[PDB]
Amino acid sequence: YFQGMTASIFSGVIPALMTPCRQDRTPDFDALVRKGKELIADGMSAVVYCGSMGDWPLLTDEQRMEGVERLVKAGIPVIVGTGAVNTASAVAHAVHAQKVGAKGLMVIPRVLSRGSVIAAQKAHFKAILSAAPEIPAVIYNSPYYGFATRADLFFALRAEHKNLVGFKEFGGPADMRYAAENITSRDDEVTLMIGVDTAVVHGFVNCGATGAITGIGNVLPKEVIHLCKLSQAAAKGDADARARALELEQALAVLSSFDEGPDLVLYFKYMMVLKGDKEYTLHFNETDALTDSQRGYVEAQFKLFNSWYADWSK
Amino acid sequence: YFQGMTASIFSGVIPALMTPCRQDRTPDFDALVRKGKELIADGMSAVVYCGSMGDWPLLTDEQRMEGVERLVKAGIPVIVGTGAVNTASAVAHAVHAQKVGAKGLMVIPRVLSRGSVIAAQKAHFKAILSAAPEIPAVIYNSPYYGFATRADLFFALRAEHKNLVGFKEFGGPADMRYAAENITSRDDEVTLMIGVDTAVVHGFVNCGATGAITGIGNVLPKEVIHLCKLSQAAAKGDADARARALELEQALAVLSSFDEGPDLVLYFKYMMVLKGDKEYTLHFNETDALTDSQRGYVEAQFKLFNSWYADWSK
Amino acid sequence: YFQGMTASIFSGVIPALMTPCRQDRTPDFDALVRKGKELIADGMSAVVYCGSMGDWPLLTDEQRMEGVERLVKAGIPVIVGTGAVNTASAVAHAVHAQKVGAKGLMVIPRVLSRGSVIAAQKAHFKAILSAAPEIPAVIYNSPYYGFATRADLFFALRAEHKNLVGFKEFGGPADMRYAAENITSRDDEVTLMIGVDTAVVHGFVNCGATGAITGIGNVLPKEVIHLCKLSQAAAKGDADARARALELEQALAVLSSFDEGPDLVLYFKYMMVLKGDKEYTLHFNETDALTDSQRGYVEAQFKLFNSWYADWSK
Amino acid sequence: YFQGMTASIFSGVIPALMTPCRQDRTPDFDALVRKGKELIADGMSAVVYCGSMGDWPLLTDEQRMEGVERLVKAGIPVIVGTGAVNTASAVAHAVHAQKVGAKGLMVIPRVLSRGSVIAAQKAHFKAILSAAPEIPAVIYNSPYYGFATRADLFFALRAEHKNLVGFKEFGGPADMRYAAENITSRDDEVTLMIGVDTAVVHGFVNCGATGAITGIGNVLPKEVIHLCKLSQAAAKGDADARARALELEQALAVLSSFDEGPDLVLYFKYMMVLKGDKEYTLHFNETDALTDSQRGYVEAQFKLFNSWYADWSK
Amino acid sequence: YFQGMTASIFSGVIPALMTPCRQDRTPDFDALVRKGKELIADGMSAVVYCGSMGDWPLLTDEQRMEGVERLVKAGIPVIVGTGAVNTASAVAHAVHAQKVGAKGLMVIPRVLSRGSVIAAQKAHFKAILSAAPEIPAVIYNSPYYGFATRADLFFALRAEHKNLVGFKEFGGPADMRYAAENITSRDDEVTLMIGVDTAVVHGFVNCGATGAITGIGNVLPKEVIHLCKLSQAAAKGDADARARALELEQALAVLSSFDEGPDLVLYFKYMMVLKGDKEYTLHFNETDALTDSQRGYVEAQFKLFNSWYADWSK
Amino acid sequence: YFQGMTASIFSGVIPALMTPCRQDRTPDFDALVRKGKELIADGMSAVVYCGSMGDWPLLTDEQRMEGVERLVKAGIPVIVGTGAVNTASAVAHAVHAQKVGAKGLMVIPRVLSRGSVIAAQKAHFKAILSAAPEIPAVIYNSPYYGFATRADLFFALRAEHKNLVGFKEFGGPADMRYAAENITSRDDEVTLMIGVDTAVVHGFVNCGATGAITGIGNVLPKEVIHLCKLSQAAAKGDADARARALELEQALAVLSSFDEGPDLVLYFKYMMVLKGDKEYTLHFNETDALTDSQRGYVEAQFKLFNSWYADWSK
Ligand SMILES: [Mg+2]
Ligand SMILES: [Mg+2]
Ligand SMILES: [Mg+2]
Ligand SMILES: [Mg+2]
Ligand SMILES: [Mg+2]
Ligand SMILES: [Mg+2]
Ligand SMILES: [Mg+2]
Ligand SMILES: [Mg+2]
Ligand SMILES: [Mg+2]
Ligand SMILES: [Mg+2]
Ligand SMILES: [Mg+2]
Ligand SMILES: [Mg+2]
Repeated sequence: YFQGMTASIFSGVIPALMTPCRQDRTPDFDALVRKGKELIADGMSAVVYCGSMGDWPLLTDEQRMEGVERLVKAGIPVIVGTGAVNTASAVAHAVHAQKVGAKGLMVIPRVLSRGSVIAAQKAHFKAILSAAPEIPAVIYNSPYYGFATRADLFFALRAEHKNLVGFKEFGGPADMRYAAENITSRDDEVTLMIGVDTAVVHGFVNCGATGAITGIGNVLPKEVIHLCKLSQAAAKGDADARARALELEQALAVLSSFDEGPDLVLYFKYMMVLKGDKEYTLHFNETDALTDSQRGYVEAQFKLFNSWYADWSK
Repeated sequence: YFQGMTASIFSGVIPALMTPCRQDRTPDFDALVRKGKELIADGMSAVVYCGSMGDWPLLTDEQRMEGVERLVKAGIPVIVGTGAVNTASAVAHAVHAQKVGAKGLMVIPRVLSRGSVIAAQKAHFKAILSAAPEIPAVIYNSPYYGFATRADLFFALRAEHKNLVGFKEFGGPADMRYAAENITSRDDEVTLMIGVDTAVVHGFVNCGATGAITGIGNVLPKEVIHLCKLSQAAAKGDADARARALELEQALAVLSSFDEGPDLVLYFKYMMVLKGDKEYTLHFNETDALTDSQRGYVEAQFKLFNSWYADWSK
Repeated sequence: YFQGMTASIFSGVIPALMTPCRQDRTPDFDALVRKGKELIADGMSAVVYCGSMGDWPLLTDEQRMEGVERLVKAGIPVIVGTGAVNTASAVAHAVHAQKVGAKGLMVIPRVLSRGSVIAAQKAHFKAILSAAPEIPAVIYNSPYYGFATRADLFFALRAEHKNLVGFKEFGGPADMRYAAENITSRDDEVTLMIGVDTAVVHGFVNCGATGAITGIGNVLPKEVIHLCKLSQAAAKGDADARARALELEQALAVLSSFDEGPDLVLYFKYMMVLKGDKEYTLHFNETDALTDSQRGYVEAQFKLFNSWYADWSK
Repeated sequence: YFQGMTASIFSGVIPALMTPCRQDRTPDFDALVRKGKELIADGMSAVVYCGSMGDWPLLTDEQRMEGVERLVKAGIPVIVGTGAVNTASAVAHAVHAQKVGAKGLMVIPRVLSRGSVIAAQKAHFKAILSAAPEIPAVIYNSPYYGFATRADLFFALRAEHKNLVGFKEFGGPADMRYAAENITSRDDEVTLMIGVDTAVVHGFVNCGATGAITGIGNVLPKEVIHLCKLSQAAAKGDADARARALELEQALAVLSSFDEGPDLVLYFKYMMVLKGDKEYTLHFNETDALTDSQRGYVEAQFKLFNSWYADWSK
Repeated sequence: YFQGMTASIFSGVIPALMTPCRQDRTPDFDALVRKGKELIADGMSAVVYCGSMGDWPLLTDEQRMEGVERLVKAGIPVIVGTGAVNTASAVAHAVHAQKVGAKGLMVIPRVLSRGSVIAAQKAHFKAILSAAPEIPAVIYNSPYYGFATRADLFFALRAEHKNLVGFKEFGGPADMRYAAENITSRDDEVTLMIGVDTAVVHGFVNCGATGAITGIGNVLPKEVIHLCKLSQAAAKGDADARARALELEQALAVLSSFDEGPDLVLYFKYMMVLKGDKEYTLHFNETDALTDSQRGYVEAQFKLFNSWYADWSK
Repeated sequence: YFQGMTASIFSGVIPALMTPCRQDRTPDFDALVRKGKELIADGMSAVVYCGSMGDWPLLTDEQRMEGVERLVKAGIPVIVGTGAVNTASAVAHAVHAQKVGAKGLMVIPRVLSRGSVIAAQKAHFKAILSAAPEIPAVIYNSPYYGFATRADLFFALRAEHKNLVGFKEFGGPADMRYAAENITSRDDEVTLMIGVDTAVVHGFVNCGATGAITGIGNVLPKEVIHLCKLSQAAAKGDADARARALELEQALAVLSSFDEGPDLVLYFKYMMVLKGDKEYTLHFNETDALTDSQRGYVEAQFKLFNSWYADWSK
């Protein structure tokens, strides 16, 4: 067992953090650290930085690494996102993760060049995995990449890279089932992570997931934790917990579905604003903004969810 | 605000009326008016005539306008359907609607000629909208037409046509979400209408709809109203109402699904017959009829729904 | 044999005529008759009126019948299009065709109401076929209608309706193959008609077609006739004719492809204008018009085709 | 009525039996008979042998017929599966079924040669049906076969073959709806059978099914029977039964979904093993086996279902 | 090199033989041998027996092996088809092939049970390959099987089975390109075989194929050989040969396309009949027959091809 | 007219240059400039740098700008590619293009963040266009981006950005037709560019293209120029040129098709190597390499094309 005696960095409820943007459009790292600390205190187990929720394409590799360092310095368990323009850059994020003392590695597929090519993905994964060989790793899988990591690739990688311990799935319930049935269900150290906000109950109950990366949990941490706890109890055969998890998931479905689309950072930042956190007002691109109707729509759905939850929870 | 002080013609529960057919296959307008009056008295807010439920392709433009006049004369709030073989005919339905004192306009896409062409749809909508500029209007959207009205078109039309106040969606939950997110959720006079019998809870709860056009509500008015009232309460955050709305919707799903297919008039007329309204026995085409198995199937599903509802409702 | 001793109305090259529109937007029937007479004189065998090329949805049933009468009175062999808003109207076009002395009937599927329902299409076809039992008939088949007439339906109809002698196919080469293999290749009176401008060589050579309805042949009658004659010779095993037919078809492909889309009347009218026939300038809907780029594009493709043909033909 | 006074062989809950495999990889018929007897005693109404659950492709026609005979000799009502490499072999299974005294016939489409050809399927069905004209028959319908039996074929067959009394559907809820609406809902002797483990509630409640063939019911007979009884009560309008049926179906969904895929025999045998029936350890092909992860996954889902059911059921 | 000094059994033009059927519907092996001898004498290099062209599903394993033996005894180089109901039966065809002295092995994917499962296909291929380890082998690839052999599988098999020397592709030009680019183009003993009648020019010219299995070449051996010789010359950069190959392929396309569909044996037998070989009149299933229209269609296309070729060839 | 008196930078044949990689994996700019100079001397009109052919994702923004400067300094007309990780970076490429004296701008859609969102693409295009307002610009359109620039967007941009003069299309013949019909065929300064190696004849002849960006033209400049010259002559109605262009295009089709897939840089570099230019041996990622079979396949297709062309060209 790679992590030995310590509880896995890939278990529990883990927010993918947004990167607060100043008026000058540079990242507010004090605010990032504060939010990170707050979310751990609410019951989250770790954070992910800097992933797509954190606006990685819009920040330099150096900005991201400064962020990671600040979060790690502050005592927050960090899983480092390695999304990058090229392999060399992904690799440098992983080197830095190990150097700085991050607790985990999120290994993202190659983009922009040969993205569909399985042999190129294998070499890219291997480059990243061997760059931080002491840091436990998950592979991120998603239909977005034009490519799917299957059992044969996963285990070929794991044969050479013992730090590969998990699989994070973004795609639908069917893709999750495939991963649970064929990759993550041996009696071993390999675990499945839920990787989209809309697949919580399916992941915990039907797929034996042990952890979940959350976008909406930045905004509704207590409520998302409550869902995961119901799901976990349901996964032990608790009938009442299963029924309650399904209702809470249904109520949370609209707001969670923003995670599935291209505007997830715009939608989740604006919800942070509605919760009163005005550091989430601006975007790194000056012209990126929800429209009037989009705003109206989130406002109504956020109001409806909080009203529902207040009623349902007692 | 276009309608000013009066409650919107596009709110509440609105049946699309069927046109009763005599033995000589001409329309029974006394029966249409009687049914209209009855449905308003059951709690419906307005009616639609003459739409696809009313067999518009099978009736002359003149027959339809006689119908509209009778309904309007009788005190029933009428939303006029403008479905037509060509723009000139659609336009004449709209002129007549304004002349006669109808309360609303359902603006249907061009058919048969250039149906997929967005520029032609724009000109057609504009022709209809400006034909009845004093009558509040909704655009009907449906995958049937080979074409989708998007936010950019809707608002370009609205810039020139202030009577355009609503959007009615027939397509799936995804198409409804798009309309709610991008068209109907500004803090303005623009509202979303549910436009298929199977999308009630999603429309009210998830999409902020304010009204619903109903086919099955001709047959089960009290029960469909009950669903809409549960949904409306659910949309305010009532947990118990949400759970009850989902069960009633599930129970009503088979019968409502007849609205989605090509035989909706055959299925809904025959249900009217089973409820005891024998003016709904015949069709305008002599050869149009449910088959023996189709009849058996509606009979069993109608029996099952009424039995279920009697049990569930107390 | 239904037509007995006379050559089939469904053989040869047959234009679907456009309906010239006056400044007052009413049909110019003198111009329609003149064009009809001209096209027969160029080598066409018959005409179709009033089909989708003739703007049927935009004209009243009465306007169409006046047109048909004028063409028939003038000595032009006419195949009557029965496209209509309903069965009763289709039926009245067929009654009128027989009354007036038209030579053939194009039987169009039911639209707008139950269009996908095979049983309803059967009853509609039967209604039309028995309305003009003395007039030889073809069924029009197209993916547009949401429905396909298959061998079993065709032959069930033919068992009761001996005037059904042909099958006209608009869909792709695959749909044509199905019709040739399973419907039209018995040693009988049943023939296949080419029903889209882009399928000439395939229809004659690969599918044993005996006639072709043409849109672009209104504009380029000599050149389309030349293609059909090459194809006919190719269908007898002439190697040189086959090679020449393929080159002419390739050269004609862009211009012919306008037949496949929603703007065919706009594109073919404008080509008539470019050929110098200014009676084809206007459309029945005032707002229907090719855009500036569309015009530029037809102008360039028309120039290129005529230049090519002048060079290629000697 | 073909079966006259006796209750239909196609009603109730009917397992498709697996064929236990010895160490020498020959079938254990004592074990098959014992399991059959046990399942009837648990409340099952009949069995199916030898279908795809019974590994038909892996056993000789003679092995299958020995099995059928043993089950019939033991007093178990048997529906004989006629899946075969060719029509002649299918026919010999049907001759043998009638000879031996089997109570029903499952008529499987032609495979391997002309599988998509409706005319060939008709002749094949007719061959099988007339081979055992005294034995009540159902046609098996499935997207697997590249082909669908529609109402017109079903009833053309039934006109000549009065022993055809039922329709078994494997495909989705939509395919079941089509069969219920158009084939099985006349007031006649014709019934619908549920033919995939995942469509129980839909089949009984929404489609008027009267019987269900089950794979998972070999393993969880009491629990599957409990679902069918809830569904049957729900189909009479019992609101409480409907709600309970939906929860039990949801809980059973993962395990039932193994029926939908290519590994159903591997998954259901291994569950039999986990229930303690070690005669289900081996497969006819030596190399056919669940992987380590697949095993882990069934183990966890089986544990979770039993835990859930123990809690939910009181 | 596995075949050492001898020319590969997988090069040249190779008919998949049909099995002539007597009046008693048993195979006519004298006629099979005679046809085989004739085709070798016309320039074919080998034959395939018993594949789908030979009606394998309709014949017992023993009938097939008798056929193979007769062909081998007569001096004809035979590639044995291993299509079968199960692995054990496929394996026995391969054992028999080696025993009897067949020159090659066509390795067909598992059907009917686990057909889509790559791991099961691997084990099946391995079973067959090791059953006849002295006989050179190709793997048959086709979209029919619900499964594709990719480079990784091919080469994993080849590492353990040195008799695997070729790849036969039935699917489209794209699937052929994949095989040429990734499997068959190393400077090694591994060759690509064309495996559908419609892909000859693409296979030889664009994909570096070295041999072709032919259905229509049973009927038109000289003409198919002529195409392959043009293609082979084209593949060496001969411009004139390339242009001629494309014309002959186009002329042969309709007749060759019968190979792509479910009726290939019906279509190719009937062509054998039209060529005057009346041993090809009947089918193993009494009810399998081309319809009247299908017959008419082949008759016309066969006439047209022979007429064309007589003209084109001088 | 934006470019005034000078010939458009977007006409003629324009290679997208590859970036030669040293043993230390840094770019060889001397070699890039030399190749650029050579290609202009062979008849190319301009070059594109740094696009996807130039490995843009693998090079820093600074490396790219050094390249652009070197090419511009050397007298080569350069169209600058603006593909980038974010808008700010795209913008800096455009600022630099104008500063340095590049002759044109290739405007690439936003990637990685909001790629499918049309409103975000509009703002991105506007940012780039206004960054280099003096430099003539084309928008690159491709299905890759999850998004299509349509006529309405193009012309809305052009209303504010007079330097937008062209449209470059990568997608299929259908997407090219749409652009020719609706965007580029007004009598204005707006031109269509061919943007994939496989669409040359269609672009020039059928779509009125005036220029072509080429990948394979780096390798076969004379032969690609010869195709474009035939196509240009064909576009003036030259019959002989049209026939010759089609044969040369067919011969070049395999090699050109490498442009359509993910390995285009690997395939085109290796062809440069086969032509004897060994500066194209290595890749920026050490592990990126054609496989043995891929190499074999390009070697055979390159040999076949040169042999064919030597024969065909006299
Ligand atoms: Mg990456
Ligand atoms: Mg595990
Ligand atoms: Mg309309
Ligand atoms: Mg609004
Ligand atoms: Mg019609
Ligand atoms: Mg015929
Ligand atoms: Mg069978
Ligand atoms: Mg029945
Ligand atoms: Mg096999
Ligand atoms: Mg090789
Ligand atoms: Mg970009
Ligand atoms: Mg222009």
